[PDB]
Parts: sequence; C-alpha cells; structure tokens
Amino acid sequence: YDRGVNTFSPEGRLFQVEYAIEAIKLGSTAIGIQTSEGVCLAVEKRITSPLMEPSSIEKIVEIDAHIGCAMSGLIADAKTLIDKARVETQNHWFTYNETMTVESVTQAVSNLALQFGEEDSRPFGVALLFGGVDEKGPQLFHMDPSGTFVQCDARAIGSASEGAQSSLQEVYHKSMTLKEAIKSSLIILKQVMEEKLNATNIELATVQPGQNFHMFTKEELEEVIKDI
Amino acid sequence: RYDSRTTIFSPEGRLYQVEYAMEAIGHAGTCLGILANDGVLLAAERRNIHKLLDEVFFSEKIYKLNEDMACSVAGITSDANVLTNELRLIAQRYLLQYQEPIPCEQLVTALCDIKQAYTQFGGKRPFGVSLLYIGWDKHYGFQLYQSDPSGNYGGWKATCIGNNSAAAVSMLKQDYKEGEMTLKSALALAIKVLNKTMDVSKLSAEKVEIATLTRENGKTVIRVLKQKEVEQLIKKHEEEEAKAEREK
Amino acid sequence: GADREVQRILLELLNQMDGFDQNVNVKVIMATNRADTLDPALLRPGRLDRKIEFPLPDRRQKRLIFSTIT
Amino acid sequence: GYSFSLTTFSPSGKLVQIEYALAAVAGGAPSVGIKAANGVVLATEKKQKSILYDERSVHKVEPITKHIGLVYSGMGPDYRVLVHRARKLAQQYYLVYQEPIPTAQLVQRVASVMQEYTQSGGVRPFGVSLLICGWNEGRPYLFQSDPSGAYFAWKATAHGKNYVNGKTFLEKRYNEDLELEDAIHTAILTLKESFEGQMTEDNIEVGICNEAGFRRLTPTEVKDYLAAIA
Amino acid sequence: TGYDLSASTFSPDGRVFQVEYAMKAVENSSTAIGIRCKDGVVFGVEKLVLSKLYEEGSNKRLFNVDRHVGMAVAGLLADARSLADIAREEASNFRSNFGYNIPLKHLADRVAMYVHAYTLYSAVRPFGCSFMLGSYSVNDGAQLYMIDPSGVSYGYWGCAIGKARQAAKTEIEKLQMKEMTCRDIVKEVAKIIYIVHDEVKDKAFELELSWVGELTNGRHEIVPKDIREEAEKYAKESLK
Amino acid sequence: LDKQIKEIKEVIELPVKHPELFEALGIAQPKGVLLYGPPGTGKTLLARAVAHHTDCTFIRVSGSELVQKFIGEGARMVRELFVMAREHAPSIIFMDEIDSIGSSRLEGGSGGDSEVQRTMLELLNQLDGFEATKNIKVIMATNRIDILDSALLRPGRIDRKIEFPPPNEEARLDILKIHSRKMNLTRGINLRKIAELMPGASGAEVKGVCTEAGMYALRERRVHVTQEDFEMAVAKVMQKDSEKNMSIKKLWK
Amino acid sequence: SYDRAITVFSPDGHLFQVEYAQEAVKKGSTAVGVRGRDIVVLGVEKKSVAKLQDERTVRKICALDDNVCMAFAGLTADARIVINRARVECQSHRLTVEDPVTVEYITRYIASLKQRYTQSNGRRPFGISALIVGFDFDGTPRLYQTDPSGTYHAWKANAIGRGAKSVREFLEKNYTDEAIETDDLTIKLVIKALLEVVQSGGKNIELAVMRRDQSLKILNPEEIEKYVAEIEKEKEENE
Amino acid sequence: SAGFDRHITIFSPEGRLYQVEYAFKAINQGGLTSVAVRGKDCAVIVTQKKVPDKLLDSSTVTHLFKITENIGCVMTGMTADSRSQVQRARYEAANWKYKYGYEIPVDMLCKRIADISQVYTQNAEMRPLGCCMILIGIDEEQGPQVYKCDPAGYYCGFKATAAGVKQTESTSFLEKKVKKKFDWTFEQTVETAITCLSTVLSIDFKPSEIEVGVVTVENPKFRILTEAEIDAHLVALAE
Amino acid sequence: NQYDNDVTVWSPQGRIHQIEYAMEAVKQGSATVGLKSKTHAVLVALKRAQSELAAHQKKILHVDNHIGISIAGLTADARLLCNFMRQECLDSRFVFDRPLPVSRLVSLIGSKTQIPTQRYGRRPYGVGLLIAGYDDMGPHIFQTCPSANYFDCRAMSIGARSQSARTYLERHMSEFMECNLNELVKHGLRALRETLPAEQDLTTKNVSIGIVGKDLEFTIYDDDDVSPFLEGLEERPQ
Ligand SMILES: Nc1ncnc2c1ncn2[C@@H]1O[C@H](COP(=O)(O)OP(=O)(O)O)[C@@H](O)[C@H]1O
Ligand SMILES: [Mg+2]
Repeated sequence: YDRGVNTFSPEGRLFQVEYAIEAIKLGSTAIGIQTSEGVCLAVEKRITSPLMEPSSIEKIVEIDAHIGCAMSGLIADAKTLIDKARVETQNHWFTYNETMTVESVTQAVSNLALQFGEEDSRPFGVALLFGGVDEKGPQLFHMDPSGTFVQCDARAIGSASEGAQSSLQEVYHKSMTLKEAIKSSLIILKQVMEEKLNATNIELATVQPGQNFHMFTKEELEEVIKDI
Repeated sequence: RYDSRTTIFSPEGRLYQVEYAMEAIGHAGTCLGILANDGVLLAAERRNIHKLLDEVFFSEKIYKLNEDMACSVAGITSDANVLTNELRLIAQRYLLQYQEPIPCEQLVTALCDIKQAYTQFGGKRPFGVSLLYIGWDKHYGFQLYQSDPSGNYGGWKATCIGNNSAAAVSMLKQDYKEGEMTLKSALALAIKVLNKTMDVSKLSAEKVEIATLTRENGKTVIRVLKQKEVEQLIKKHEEEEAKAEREK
Repeated sequence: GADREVQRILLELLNQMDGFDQNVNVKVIMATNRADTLDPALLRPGRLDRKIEFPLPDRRQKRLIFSTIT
Repeated sequence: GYSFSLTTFSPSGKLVQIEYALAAVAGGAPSVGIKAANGVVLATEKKQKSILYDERSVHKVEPITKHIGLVYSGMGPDYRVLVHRARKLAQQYYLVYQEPIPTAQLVQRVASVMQEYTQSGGVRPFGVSLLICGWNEGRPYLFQSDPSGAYFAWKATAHGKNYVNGKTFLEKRYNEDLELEDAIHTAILTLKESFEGQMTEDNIEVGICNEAGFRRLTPTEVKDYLAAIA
Repeated sequence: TGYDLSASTFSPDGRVFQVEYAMKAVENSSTAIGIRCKDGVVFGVEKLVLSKLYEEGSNKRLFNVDRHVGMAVAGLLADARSLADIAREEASNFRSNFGYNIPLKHLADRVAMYVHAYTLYSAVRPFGCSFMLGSYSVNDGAQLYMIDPSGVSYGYWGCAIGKARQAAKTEIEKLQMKEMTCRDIVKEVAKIIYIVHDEVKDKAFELELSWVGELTNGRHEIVPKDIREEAEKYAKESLK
Repeated sequence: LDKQIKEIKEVIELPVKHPELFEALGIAQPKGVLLYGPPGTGKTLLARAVAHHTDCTFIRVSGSELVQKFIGEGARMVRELFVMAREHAPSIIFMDEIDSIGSSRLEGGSGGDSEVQRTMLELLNQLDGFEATKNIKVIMATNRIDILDSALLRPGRIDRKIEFPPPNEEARLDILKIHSRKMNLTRGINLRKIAELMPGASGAEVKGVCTEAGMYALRERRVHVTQEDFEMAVAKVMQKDSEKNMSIKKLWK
Repeated sequence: SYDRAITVFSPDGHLFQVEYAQEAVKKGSTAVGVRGRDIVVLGVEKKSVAKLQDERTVRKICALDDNVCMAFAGLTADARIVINRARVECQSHRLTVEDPVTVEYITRYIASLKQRYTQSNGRRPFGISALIVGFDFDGTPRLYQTDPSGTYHAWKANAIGRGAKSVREFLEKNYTDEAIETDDLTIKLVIKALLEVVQSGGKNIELAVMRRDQSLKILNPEEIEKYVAEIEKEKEENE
Repeated sequence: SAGFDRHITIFSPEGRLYQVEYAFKAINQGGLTSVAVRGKDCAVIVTQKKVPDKLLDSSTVTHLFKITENIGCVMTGMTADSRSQVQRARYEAANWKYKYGYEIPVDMLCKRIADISQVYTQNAEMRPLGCCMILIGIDEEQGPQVYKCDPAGYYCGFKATAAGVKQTESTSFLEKKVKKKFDWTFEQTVETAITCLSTVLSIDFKPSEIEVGVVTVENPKFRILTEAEIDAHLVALAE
Repeated sequence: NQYDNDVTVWSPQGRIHQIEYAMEAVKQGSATVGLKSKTHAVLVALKRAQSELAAHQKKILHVDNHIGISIAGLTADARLLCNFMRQECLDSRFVFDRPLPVSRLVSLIGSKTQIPTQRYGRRPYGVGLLIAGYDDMGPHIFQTCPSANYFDCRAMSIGARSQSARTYLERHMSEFMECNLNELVKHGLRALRETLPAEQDLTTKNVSIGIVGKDLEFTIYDDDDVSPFLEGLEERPQ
C-alpha cells in the first residue's frame, strides 16, 4: 500500500497523503490570527544567505486587495495554488462584480487540490493560510493538501507548529486588539522559532475591512524593533 | 529499480540507461571523422564479415543527407535507419520552408533535441546510436560533429567512435596534424588509424567503407570511395610502413 | 538475486572444472534434454572431451530393449 | 533478465527480448534462399504434425508483387500479419510512385514496421526472419530482414532449424554464376541437408524470382526438382 | 498463487482461476430460484433482511429490465444494479432501432457478450454476479436464459443461483414443472425458498416474486402477494 | 605477458623483496593490484607465478565464494581471511572475480541484496585500514573491468591496474610451445600456422587446442601428434562454430 | 514506502527524485553570476578543449532574447531543450504582448516549465539549474537562479555547480555591500572567482557582459586575461 | 521458467510464447470432441453434447453455429469465449457481404478469425480467446472444405484433427481411416465421424448425446442433423 | 497481501478486500444518524472538533430545496459527490421543472460509485452518505457506500462508535413512524448522544442538524439554531 492514493489500507487510511502532511511539516512555519480589528499573517523566510533578496522568497503573498495568504510546504505547488486563487478572484469579480468571499477562495483552491486521483498526478504538498475581509466579516482560514479547509481564529502550520500553536492558543482570546495580537505573535515567534525579529527573515501582512491598500508590512518594522 | 526506467535518476543524479547506450556504442564498428581542410571525410569500416554478404548498396555505414551533408552510423541498426530517415525528413522540412541548405549545427541540434525528447518521456527506450556529421554550410563551411544518445552534440575536427574508440582518438591525438593537413593527409591518417585499430593484417578493401565531401563548383560533392581507391590507399599505407621500417 | 546466484553457480562450476588439480582422476559427466542450449563456455573443448547423444529408441533398439527386459 | 520489458536497456547495452525473438527464429521451419546469376530461389519445407494436415491449404511462399516472393522463418501467424502489412505497403508504393516497389526499398519499409513494433511496453515484435526475392531494373535481389528491424543483402543464406549446416553448405556449395536450374538444385540439396526426413511434392515448396516475373513452384515441379533429381 | 492475479493472463491449467473467484462471490449471496411455468416465468428471490434499520422493501433484488423482461440476480448487488442499467440500455437500443420488441435470446446473448468482454480486459474485472432473465412473447412462447459471471448463456426450464444452487435445483426437479400454470407455481416457489433455510441460522429475510406471463398480459410485474398471502401461508406451512 | 609480468613484478615483488627503498623513500608500500581482462588470459596463472617467485604464501578466495546465503557471513569470512593472511605473514591474497560482488546492486523493488555491498565495504575497510601491511599484499581479478565500480579503486585504496588483452601472434606462439612442450610432436609440425589460424585466441583456449590435438591422438590410440591433428582441433576450438550467426551485425552495429 | 518514483512521497514527506536532480546539478561544472552597479557579468570555466575538439561548438553561453543570456548547467541536452523553449517563449511574448519581455516573466516561465515537467509520472525532470541575467528591470540589472524543483529566486550574486559550496562562501566573503563602482571592478571580482575554476588555470574562461542597456557583450581571452592580470596585481599587494 | 509466462508479449529464452500454450489448456473443455470429416461430396462436423443437468433446455446447450447459408461452424472451448468468437465471425462475414456483395468464403473467414486471434496474441491489451473452431463450406465447382482455427492465431484447415479431449486417438483413427484407400459418400463420411467418436469415447452414444452439422454439394445449405437422422446413423453403424 | 492491492483483482474468498478497506475508511469517519417519519426526514451529524478556536468541520451538506445529505468519510470524495448532486438536481430542474426524486438520485449515485469498483487504477470514493428527502411518493432516508450498494432505511447510523446509536434507533423504530418533527429530531439527538463517550454529550459545537419536511424545505441547523433544539432536552445522568 505504497504506490499511490488509489490504494486503501486495512484501516482505510490512504498511505500517500499522510506523507503530504509530513511534507507540510518539513516546511517553514506560518502563523495566522483572526481578530475583529484585522486579520494578520506572520511568516518566517528561513533565509539561506543575505546575498538572497529576502523578498524573492514569496512565502507571503497578496491574493487580492482584500485577501492575503501565507503557507508552508513546497514552494512551487504553493505558487501554483496562489496563482489559481488570484485568477479565480479576478474572474469571479470581473464577471459578477461581487467580492469573492475568502471561504470561496478556499473552496476553489481545495477543489484544485482534489485533482490527483479524482479525474481521468500527486497531492499538492503544501498547506495554506488565508486572511481576508469581505462585506460580511473579516476571516482567517486554513487548508491542507487533502482538500479540506477550516475556519480558524489562530492557526500555525509548518515545522514546529505544535509549540507555536500552543503559545498562540494560550495567548489568544476573542477581544484582542490587532496590535496586541500582532505583538504576541512576534514575541512568540522570537522566543520559540529562531531569534530576535529582523526584516530579513520575517514578514507580516495585515488586512482590515476598510483598507484595500498596503496589504503588507514593509519598511516600517523599525518602530517594532526598538519597542518589541 | 532505478535503471529500469529512463525517467529515474540515480541518488547521485546520473542516468543509467544512457550510460548503457554508450557502453552499447562500445560494440559499434570503428568509424571516425578525420582531420581535413579544404575537404572532409567520414571513414567507416564495415563490421560485416561473411563471404555471402552482398553489400549491394556498397554503403551501409555512411548515409548522404544531401550533396552537402553526410552522416555516420554507430548504434542500433534499426534505430540508426529510422534516425537517418528522420535526418532526411528534417533536412527536407528546412529546405522546403527556406529553399536554402540547412546549417550543420542547426540540423545536428534538431536531431539531438528530438533524441533528448524521446529519452525524456517515460515508456520509451533511448536511441542507442551515436553518430558523426560531415558538412559544409554558409556560416562555417567544413564541419564535423559528434552526437550521443543523450542528445549531447559537439564539434570535433578529428574524432572516432565504435570499436577501440578510445584507442583511436588516443593515437589521433598522438600524431595530431594541423594547418597544412589537407584532405590527402586526412586519407593517409585515416588509413593509419584504421589499420592500427583493426586486428586485420593488411586490412582488406571490402572491410572498410570511406566517404568524403569536397567543395566542387561551390555546389559540393560527396563521394563514397569505391574498391579501387581504397585498394591503392591501403597498399600505399602498407608500403609507407615498409618505408618506416627502412629507416632502421 | 536468483539470476545472479545461478550465474555464480555456473561460474563456480567452470572454475572447479578447470581447477581440479592434476593426478586426480575425477571424471565429470552432465546430462541434458536439449543440448541446443548450454553455454559454449562450458562446451569449450578444453574441458569437454566427448558429446554423446541418446536419442529416443527406434526400431532395432526398441526391439533390443524389450528383449533385454523381457 | 532484461526481457520482461521491451523498452529498457541492459547494463551491457542489450535489449534481451529481441535476441529472444531471434532464438524463436531458427527454431522454426528451415528454409534457404540463394541468388543465382539470373534469378533468386527461396525454398522452405512443408512438414506438419499429422498426415491429416492438408499442407497445400497453407502456402508459405507468398508473392507480395508479381516481381516479389516472400518466405519466413517459421513463426506462422506473425508471418501472416507481417505479410499482410508488406502486401499493403507494396501496394501503397506501387500507387504513389506509379512504379513497382524496389526490393531493397520494400525490405526497408517492412523492417521499418518491424522496428515500429520494437518499442513501447505493451507489445512484442514478430519473431520472424524474412527472406525476400525480387527483380528490380533487370537485377536480381535477395534480402533478409530480422525482427530487430535490421535488414541485409545475401547472395545465399538460410535460417530455421539446423541453419549452421545450411550456412556451411552455401559457403562451399555456391558460386555466383549458378544457372537457375542449378540454383534450384543447390536449394533443394541444402534443404535435404538441413531437413530431417524425406520429401516429396508434399513436403517442400519453392518460389523463384526471374526478371520477367516471380512464381511459386507447383508441388509437382517441387517433386521434379526434389525427387528423381539429386 | 501461480498466475491467478489478472483475468487476462492464462493461468497454469486452462482455468483462469480469476473468474472462479467470481463464482465464489456469487456463492456468498443468498439463494434465488426461477421456474418457467406453462405461460410464464416466476422469479422467487429471498433477500436476507436485518429488520433492524430496514425499510420493509429497501434494496430489493428484483429489477425491471424491460416492460416485458424480468430478471433475478445473485452475488454483488452493485454489479447487479449496474448491469440491470446496462440491460435496460440494450433493450431500449433494440426497441428504438428495430421498431419492435427485443427477443429474449438476443438480449441474453448481448448481455453475456458484455459480461464476457468485461471478463477479459486487464484494467477491468468480471462481474461478481450470476443472473436469470425471463420473458413471454405471445407470438411464439416463453423464453428464459441464465448467465454466469463467465458469460455462459444457457436456457433452463427451471434454474437457481446463490448459496443453495444444487439444493434448490433438487427441490425444483420433483416439481411437475412440465405443464402446470404459474398461479400454483408462485406457492411452489415460495415453499421451495422457505424449505431451504428460511430462517434456520440467519435471523430474518424477505421474499420477492417477479412474474411475466400470458395471463399477466405478457408484461413484467411484481406478484401482488398482498392478496390473501396464499404463497406465504404455504411457505410457513412447509414447517413440516 | 612480458609487459604485464614486468609491471606486476615491480608493483608486488619490489616492495616485499626490497622494502628498504620504500623506507628510504619514506612512502608506504603499495597495497594491492587489480587485474582485468577476458577470461582465461592467465591472470590467475600470473598471480600464482608471482606468489611462487616472491616466496610469499598464496591464499585464494573467489568473489563468488564471498556472497554466501546469510548476512553477517561475508564480513566475518573476509575479516578471518585476512586473519589467515596476517598469521601466514609474507603472503598474497587473491580474489578471483571480485566483480561478482563488485557489481551493480539492486536499486529497489520486490527485494534487495544489501549484503553484497556490505561484504564490499567490509573488504574496503580492511584494505583501507592497511591492516598490518607488513609483507602482506592483495590481488584481485575482474572479467570485463567495465562492470566493476570505483569504490575499491579510490586513490588511497588499491593502487595499480593491469590489463590482460587476448594473446597476439607471438603470445599464441609462446603458449603453444609452453603447453606442447610435454606433448609428443612429430616432424612436419608448424605451430606458427596454427597460431595464425587462431585469431583472437583467449590464451586458455590455446591450452584447449593442444588438449584437443592430444585427444584426437588418444581416440586413435596414438601417443603422438601431427600438424593435421592440431589443424582439425582448431576446427573444434574455434568457438565461433556456435557463433558468427547469433545476429551480431544486426541490432548491434 | 521509499522513493522508487517521482510522484510519491517518503514517509517523512520528502520527494527524493527532485533531490536526485539537485545532485545531478551538483555534478555539473561551476557557474557564478553577479549583477553590478549597472552591468551584469558572467564567467564559465572548465572548457577543456580536447585538442581535436574546437571549443566554440558547445556554446557554454547562449543568448535567447533581444537581451538575455546564460546556458543551463547540468546535462547539456536538457540545456539545449530549455534553450529552444526559451527562444520560443521570448519571441512569442515579444510578438504577442503589448510590451516586450522582462527577466521576471521569462524566469517564471522557465520555473513553471520545470515544475509542470516534474509534476507527472513517466516524465523525467530537467536536472539543470541556471543563472538568468536581464536588462529590463525598468532599466536596471538583476539576477535570478532557476532550480530543477521548478523554483526561481532573485540573487544579487549566486554560484551553482561544482563550486556552489565554495564560491558562494567566497561571495559571502567579499560581495561588497557598496555597489560595485566601475563595474569593471565587478568583472575583476568575477575573474577572481573564475580563478577558482575546476582546472584553476584561468586561460579558457568564457565571459559575457551586458550593461542593462546594451546587447550581449562577449569578452575575448586576451582582454579577459587583462582583468586577470589586474586581479593578480591586486593580489600581489600582500607584501 | 517463471516470468516469461506472466505476460503474453514476452518471449521465453527458447523463444516460446508461454501464454499461447496456456490458452491451449482450456481448449480441452472436457466433454467436446468436434470430429470433422471431408468426403467426395460432403463436409461433416460432429460434437459430443455432454449435458450435465436435466433442467437445462437442450436447444440452448448447442455448440454448432452458422453464419452463411452455405457455411457451418462448430466450436470447442470455454462457452462464453466460443460464443464471442462466433459473434466476431458473424460480424466479419456481415461486413464481407455488405462490402463485396457476396458471402465470405470459408478459407477467408477462418483466416480472418485466425488473424483476430493473432492480433490479440501479439498485443497485451487483451487475453486471446480460449477456444478452437472448425468451419465447413463449399467453394465453387471446387468442392467441400473443412477449416480449423485455434487460439494460436493460425489456421491449417485440412481434413480432420478433432480439437477435443480425445486428441491423439481421434486424430490417429482419422489418419488410419484415410490411410486406407476407400470411397467417400455422405453416409460413409458420417459413419466415419461417428465411428471415430464412439471408438475414442467408448460410450453407448445415445442420440441426444451428440450433435451433428453437415454440408453437401447436393444441397449446400448447412444443416444440423435432426435427432431422427442421428439415431438412424447410430443404428446403421451399430448393425 | 497478494490479492489486495486494487479493486480489479479477486480474492479466493469470493471477495474484493479493497472494497472492504473502503468500508473501514468509511467507519473511520465520525458518526452520523438518519431517521424519518411520515411528516419529516431528519439527519444529524457529529461534527469533529479541531481545536478550541477552530470551526467544527461541517458534516451536513445541502443541495436541494427538498434533499440533504450527511457524510462520513474523506471530505474530498464526499464533496465531489455533493457537486455531482448539484449538477443532477440542476439539470433535472432545467429539463422538466421537477425537484429530482431522492430515490432515483440515490440510484444514480450508486451506479456512478460502482464504476471505480470495477476499473484498475482508480480508487472508489471512500465515503458513506446519508440522504434525507421528501418527494411526491413520500419521505425517504438512504445510505450509499463505496461498495456502491444503496439502501433505504427508516433509521440508520454510520461512522465510528455507531453501534449504540444503531441499537437506540432499532428500539425507537416503533416510534418514529408517526412521530412529529420535534419528537423525531429529539430522538435523533439522543441517538447521536448514544455514540459519544460518557464525558462527551450533545453540544452545539459538535452537533449539526438537517431537516426536510412535507411543509418545509431542507435546512441545516448549527450553533445558533441548534441551541434552541438542545435546550429542554433531557440531560445525561450518571
Ligand atoms: N599467456 C599464457 N601462457 C601460458 N598459459 C596460459 C596463458 N594464458 C592462459 N594460460 C592457461 O590458461 C589457463 C587460464 O586460467 P586462469 O589464469 O584462471 O584464467 P583467468 O585468470 O582469465 O580466469 C591457465 O591454467 C593457463 O595455464
Ligand atoms: Mg584465472
């Protein structure tokens, strides 16, 4: 029971995509927090060398002027999923002129994820976190290679996701201002994951219902560094 | 198993099947493109050894792509035949589109590219044929090229593949000549290397097949050497070795 | 592995065939059903001294066999 | 070995399945084809398992064209599918070029189809060795093709069971200036050497290409050559 | 294990040993008998029913092949459903093309062709079901054909499939099945089904009767045993 | 084998017979030699001769003998083989057909070997660790060196390579004379013609041809051999009587 | 479940075949690209003209655009294939799109081609990595690297191949954060890197320069030896 | 031995296709013999109708078929394969009549069936049909012909050689019957066939236990002999 | 096992153990319960929780004004089947303005699930589905399994720990037949309660409801809708 997803184990589990979850594990982490003020995503670059352009690693992306994305796992498959999410938003908006619900974006990307043994390749070894706003609420969602997705208020994916997830669970509540949730995320990432914060290997992206511009955080981390 | 399918790398990244194709070429009949100026030649001795062999074409190793293009054959027989037909087809496409002769490097790259494409896809066996090209074009004129099963191609002024290919290129690098080394000296050196590589004492005329391209009238001619010219060429080389003996 | 092992079996057999020392009077005889097979390396004359055929008994020979047993 | 799959190479560079096909060849029906000064003679045996088998019901020498005769190594059904393909290919050439197909070119196309069957991972080659006699531009041609897709020209050759004896026979029992009658005599003599058991009009069949046309021998002529002669 | 892995490679000994697993699969399912009476064919099928969580007539094993063609199956139920759809397709194709009713022999041979073709391809497997088709053409008579997972189509005056093929056939053999009329045949079928392990070890089950016949106007119908339940009384009287 | 015997004489005999130069030069002595060539080309014969002349003991263990049916046995057998090597002190170690374990290994499937490689790396450690390299050397033979791998060949390991090509005209003459020295020849024998009529001889097949001529003499109860006997013995030892028509020019050219 | 394939994962999730492609790239020769203040320079080594061989035919540096150039290191057959694809893509993009080609778009195209070639059964991945240098970064120089995993990144200066471990550290040793004034200085640094050639001779290094506005520029061996001499004079200063 | 027999499109080291030999091991189909005889004006085929159970309708149990008013067929093999081969023959004959305007000859029909078996033998897509086949037909002023076609993909249609469980005894009996010179009438031909069946099977041969098809130049319409004719022949040979 | 890799190979047992492993894949999912009355058809699903701050996964799906489903299995296959029901309901309404009868839809689902079970190199959809519907013929509750067998059932429960709920449903089978909507939904809630361990009881977090009726369209009830349903129901004593 090793050739592919088309084989069922005696316990029913398909012995192909558990390795896809393990492929989620080998990737660098990503954190997402859902707050009433705004939905935020934090991401570690795992930068090999400073000669690298840090922005060249697209582990934090802008799906649309109302939704951003982070993810863990394989970067190429992640980029393909991001490309589909962007073209889906473009097509749906250009046709219906209504804003794409972030949950609908997750649905479309998941429906693509169901294209390895469901038609006529292999599971997309990457898990995604979406943070967006819409006319009915600001939301954060998570999805995995299996094509399932879930609404989360505070989610961690990738390597060492357990400890970061435990800290995120312990610090989170339903009435946090986005500033306090952001700061808790930064201090947690600092203590558990690698080191003190710096613009070279960490990235942040926030979304607010009334802000379709500057979906990222860039060239302003300075005020954080002295006051973290 | 890694070596069973062409699309699987070794853990070191090497591909076993194309390597097996080259070790196959190791069995191929000795054949070389010799070092020549104002002309070129593609000598290819025939491994066919039996009395009742008719050799009615009088050529089974060197195939003329056009009056300005000739190619050698060293590999699987049927693969070589289909590949030569594909060479003629591709040259026909280029000529029919442009009404101009195809350059040497462009045709060589096209064949090597389709070979690589065939080796790349699964369920398909790599073409176990390496070959040589002798040609003249507008851009570079006289050119001799070597190509392998993987789709790799390169330019060589004098090269040999097949049986004792390493030894052949070794003594070619040994008594290497350059510049004033014209076509006739190329025939002499080809005769020398063929007598050295082959185990036959007093190498027989029918055992060897030689062709050469020369720019006549600017329209060029490719002549495959008949029995008589090979005969006095080999006889002259024998008396040349006798002359080398006379020095002692 | 079975194929490699049978090849080593054949090679060891040939090595022992050429390797049994002089002044040892061992004889080695092999039976076969087809004999159109069998590696010519084993059929090499340096270690094969005679090849004897045993075809199906025809007339006369069948008569002799029947008489002998009966 | 590397024979269960057709589309892979062995470490030594051999594709073992096709020499397995060649081993199926030369285990089949013995047959001998020689080229005389004027014509080309191909002879093959007709000996079945039981006397019930009406052998005239199954010819083995088949005229591809009025100027082409064809014989196989013994793989019957594969020979039949290949001979159907060869006949259709000869017809295509005859209509496209408005001229009869050259013997060498016909063998080239047949071997090209043969090579086409020497690839993929779900097919097998026809383990048949093909002897083709023909007349082209006043010249006689004898060619041999093999399941590997290769083809060659022979003044004289043989394949099938006990083929090495036929090779030695045509080595010493041949000269290129043989007349047609003496060519058929040489063919039946090497058939006698290669075959086991006597022959009559029933047991052999022969096709001869002459520059005017090709024709397969009637069994009566086959007995005339084989019996009361040699 | 030999070469008994796919139904396209001819295993040691002419027996494939692959379809002879489909016969074992058919052996697993409960019995189902059928009797050709004077004017019609009666299909009596027992379906084991766990009364727990049931729907008193769910997933019934009687299906309509054609307005006149009835059928019974034993073996895998999903294969039975799919091949019932296939038989309906074939009957509709004949009806549309030829402009009149399909003979049962031709329908049976085409369904057997479908089964036999599915037995062969490597990428597919033979059906794990054996079935029995009945019809009545008022023009010439009644037709009946039983086809196995291998695709063998043979006629029976009376036949059976399932877990008690030989026992049910022995029970049928002493029926005066030459001449009587389907009405008493319904009771005969019911008591024959009940006599072969009605509920001896298995807790509960349900009996379904299909009927094609001249007195039934020649179309395919489910016997309305709700009237006086005479066959049910006979089957339970078969207690001793 | 004069060229081959001179190279091997240097590489093996010079250290054992004259260690002082290596002590004078400071460099450690070379450890072992690999031999490659067609089968029957006197590789084992030459190794045995070197063992005899350098007065060192001869120990032979074939690579086919190394495999065994159990894990943990090839390692044990190789290590104890070198235990006999050390306890016999001045000696030479022969691994005939080391390519049997110096071969391609199964790269996954329904099974695997994993033990041929293990015996290889054990031998590789033993000769790499230059275990008591005082008057002890190793020698191995491989048919068709191409199948062998470079794992044993890596620089600090076995140092020298030797080629054993098929005997040429003069070599065939020498082998014929050597093996027919015991034979009862007759005037009119012209061994040069027989040597010419045997192109591409394998050396051992020359021993085959003289044995065949003797067998022809024996089956006629003659204790003497003639030119005709060798001439018809060539007809049987030519070894292409089963060849020249397995379709070689075709599908391989 | 070990690798044995391209479309299955090891139990820990790694795809071993892309790693094997990475190793196949590691077998290839050195290739070190940089971008300077305004110009981009490239130098390829280990030409090893085999006497009878003429070096020019292999074309270790190939230009497929109005302005873009570098070969792909690894197996040169895949290099020629992707060369043909890059020619087709650049010409088609220039003919079809309202504006000409940019380096980012062609880099993404190559990465997507490699990914789509990897993402299937029975399709051997392109085991070749490359270093792309382009001119139209809004009239600025920039450098990308392409990895057989179907991945692309944007370097200030990168090295791939046999010296990937070494020269990168060399880069990390002296890639000046001051933008290289007199980009000839960056070319001299590239020559110093090429002194770390597989043969280390430096007499057969093939070099290209493009000033982000110019077309392809090729450096002859004598003028490249001039920069080698300047680098040697700088090195002799330690006295 | 194992390995060259797991798949059809693989040759053995001796060149033997194992699977074609395997397919012959179901042609046995214990119960059928299919003796075919040719006489100076007739062609007869007879098979051993071994009915295993009483409840089956004997009409459906038949194993002889017809697709041509002047061509008769008898099969010996697995029943579903037999009926599929019969349907394929019907398809081919219907195509031939629709195309050429006249019905397919017996020789051409058996050749087409054998070619179908051949193309399924050469390609691993499908299992070859496991059943042997015999036609009887008439060729214009040329006579009666009996033809055999087997899963080997080849045909020899000759004189007899019944492809049933009693292979060698029946074949030798037919040889011995033809090995002695004698006339050949329809009654004599059917007598030869029935004597062969009786001597190779040694059963009492009740009329319902066998089924006979026949063609004759006197009336070229292929017919199945009635049980009355079968019993008349049985009593004629019994006395 | 030699004969257990794919659905195309038969076991000597007269079985295909790949289909059985699909059944195990189904029972790996959490429990879902379905029950119908002469008035309404109701289904309830145990929504598995992922964390104390993540949404409990939806297990009741809704595609028709009169048909709904509850899934137990791989979400991929279940949602593909849900999109399939979307397609069929839509073209049926397009063809003859008829809300598709649930029985024929379930038969089509079984037929389309049978195809993977007979073809090599294609996994069967390893999900079990409970279907609730109301049509011109009556109320209806079905189940569909990867063995492509479809069943009609008054009461039913699939997934992990389903046996206690199945026994409870058997016991109250004598009740459902004339039970009203509230009684039926409360009995379904208690049936789902039967599956849970002692410490786990019915809560709006893990409970999802889906109801179709002769006078009401099929609708799904969740936290804010489930909360009125749970209040007033008997608690769980020890
Ligand atoms: N050049 C030679 N001179 C004398 N005898 C030879 C020569 N070559 C081969 N032989 C004989 O042939 C045999 C080859 O045996 P061996 O050395 O084991 O061959 P290999 O080393 O190839 O296995 C030896 O017994 C030897 O007597
Ligand atoms: Mg030796």
